[PDB]
Amino acid sequence: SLTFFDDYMNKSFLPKIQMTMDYLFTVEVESNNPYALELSDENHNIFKT
Amino acid sequence: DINLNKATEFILVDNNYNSTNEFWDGLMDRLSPYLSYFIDEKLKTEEDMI
Repeated sequence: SLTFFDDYMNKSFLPKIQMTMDYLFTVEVESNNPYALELSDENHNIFKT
Repeated sequence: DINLNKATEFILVDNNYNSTNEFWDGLMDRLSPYLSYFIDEKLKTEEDMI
């Protein structure tokens, strides 16, 4: 049962990259439809930046 | 002393919450002040009604 490199770099580390990205998007949800600071504009929201 | 906001600990809306407050207290106490100025228009006589 040779490789095993990848097999987790195939299965585990790739799906962990996908869901790690997803939770990383859940660290930018911030519950605001909208609000921001925006030197030029409104820019709606902190979501955007 | 509602809108003294280092804003915002709500943050809802980004300085638009008190608009809803004096909005709604405008609304409910409006129809009460209506009759209170209508019934109570006779009890709002041509004296200090001004």
